[PDB]
Amino acid sequence: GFILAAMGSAVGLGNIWRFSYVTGENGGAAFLLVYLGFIALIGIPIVLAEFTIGRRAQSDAVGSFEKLAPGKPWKVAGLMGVAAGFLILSFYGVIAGWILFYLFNYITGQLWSAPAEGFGGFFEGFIANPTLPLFWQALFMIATIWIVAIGVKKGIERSNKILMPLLGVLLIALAIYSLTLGGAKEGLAFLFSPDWSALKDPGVYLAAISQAFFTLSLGMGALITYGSYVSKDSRLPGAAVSVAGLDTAFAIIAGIMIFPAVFALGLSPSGGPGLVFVVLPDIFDSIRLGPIVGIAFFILLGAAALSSAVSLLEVPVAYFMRKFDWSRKQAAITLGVIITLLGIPSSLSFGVLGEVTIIPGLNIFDSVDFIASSVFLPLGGMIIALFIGWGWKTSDALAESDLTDSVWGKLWILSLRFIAPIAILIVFLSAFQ
Ligand SMILES: CCCCCCC/C=C\CCCCCC(=O)OC[C@@H](O)CO
Ligand SMILES: CCCCCCC/C=C\CCCCCC(=O)OC[C@@H](O)CO
Ligand SMILES: CCCCCCC/C=C\CCCCCC(=O)OC[C@H](O)CO
Ligand SMILES: N[C@@H](Cc1c[nH]c2ccccc12)C(=O)O
Ligand code: NA
Ligand code: NA
Repeated sequence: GFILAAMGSAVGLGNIWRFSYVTGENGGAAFLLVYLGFIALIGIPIVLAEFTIGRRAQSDAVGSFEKLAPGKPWKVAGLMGVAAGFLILSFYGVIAGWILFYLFNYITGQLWSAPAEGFGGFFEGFIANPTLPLFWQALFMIATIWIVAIGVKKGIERSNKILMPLLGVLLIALAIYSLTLGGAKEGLAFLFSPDWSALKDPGVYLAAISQAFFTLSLGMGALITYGSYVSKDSRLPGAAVSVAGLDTAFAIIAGIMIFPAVFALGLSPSGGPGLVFVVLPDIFDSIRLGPIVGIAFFILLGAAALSSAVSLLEVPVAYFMRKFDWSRKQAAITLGVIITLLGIPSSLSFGVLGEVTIIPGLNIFDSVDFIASSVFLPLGGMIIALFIGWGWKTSDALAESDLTDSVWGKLWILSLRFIAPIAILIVFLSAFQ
């Protein structure tokens, strides 16, 4: 039921866009290994943790901590999630803006054939433009603010009820097609033959733990909100697995679509954020009716991004209504404008503001992404796990998580109580050296 809504949030640009350029510049299979290891040992338990919290509390993220734990400082994760909601959405609307621009050019037929400067140069010229991405960012943000304020979200999960299975099938089709382009052995080995020297590098673990929290909509309390509006019929840990498995499925299939085509096109896997925006247009170009494939793919991906951005904007909006007694439309608009303003310099980091560094060695886009995804999400996720692991009580924890008198229940508690917090902790200390 409402578990589909959680998948609507989980599956988005993190599965196709982010997963690609993070996996690419981090070795590939070695990264993927750690990534898959984190979803299992850290991801799924914490996803189940957020479901458990919301379902008992029957409230929003930050409100859940106060109801379950009045006055206790456990709510610092919820507050940290609010800040992450601002940061992540700020640049998320920028990448989603890129999708709408690419959608437009397939509608006008400008991307049907390769431009004079090539698809790479086309994307370069677009993001180097100071004001052209800003329009499409605003256009996407306005649509997000619109849906959140009006509260019309059944336009959204009737969408991910049809459009998301369509996205999955399309990706499966494109993944198979990409393997025929002549870079299959190079692509699969990159993705599934681990380089053990990369496991020497602590930064790989931090990138994997970041992608894990990002792709699962985890660490900021977005899933806590979904869990509150889940009836008690529903076995939560099956939901947590199904959510994690489906999202993992979307990402891995996307990798099989991208990287074989990357080596086929003779591109670098460490290309950057615009990797997919260079590969896909040429794949579609190799297809005779590829413009139609292109139009369909960016309509579907845009839908997935929209349903994820609504999920993102909801976290600060729901908070500001609980704390400052704002109306839904007021909160959505005000925060919407602020977040969009916050996204402008981030979008300019691909152009005239490329020289600016905030985090040492990282531009504005990478800095915001770092602070939100590599710091806030796993730190907040740690606190959430610690909350159930130590702050809760096993009897209540297992009761809500539908894992009473089970071996999985003890295994789940063990994850949240030690294995997950220590793993995130170890990654932190090793990375910050
Ligand atoms: C809703 C029904 C199923 C979905 C659509 C069915 C098509 C799925 C996969 C088709 C992939 C075709 C790949 C093979 C191919 O055409 O190779 C051509 C070759 O010349 C290109 O290098
Ligand atoms: C009922 C249909 C719904 C619309 C869904 C979107 C359509 C997806 C793909 C359109 C047709 C693709 C055909 C493949 C193709 O043109 O390959 C030919 C070329 O590569 C070889 O000569
Ligand atoms: C109907 C969408 C409204 C978007 C405009 C909101 C203004 C605030 C921030 C976005 C700034 C971008 C507007 C300028 C613009 O149209 O650029 C177009 C391209 O540069 C065309 O070459
Ligand atoms: N999971 C989504 C992005 C997302 C939506 N809500 C979130 C909350 C927290 C972290 C990430 C998200 C994606 O992969 O595209
Ligand atoms: Na995802
Ligand atoms: Na989505």
